[PDB]
Amino acid sequence: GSSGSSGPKKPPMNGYQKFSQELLSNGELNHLPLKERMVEIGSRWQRISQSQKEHYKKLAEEQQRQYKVHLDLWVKSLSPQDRAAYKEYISNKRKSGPSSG
Repeated sequence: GSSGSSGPKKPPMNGYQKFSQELLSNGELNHLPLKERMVEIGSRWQRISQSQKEHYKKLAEEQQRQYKVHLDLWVKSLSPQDRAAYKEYISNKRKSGPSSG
């Protein structure tokens, strides 16, 4: 059991991971061990049609899109002490872009 973990959730990449996560969150193959689950999944994924994969693939794009802002939304919540830290890593990483006018 469990309740809540973090704002954004590690989204998929291609799309196959999307459908899987579903079978992992659904519990359709909760009768077998993870091992089987996975393999079992890969199979089920090999059953669906292009559409499905395509759909899940499209979603992945949206999921990864939302997770982007979500990260910020989670920041907007980050206290003045936490955010002060999180940012510490932000500035460090990437390279803010200046402006002229």
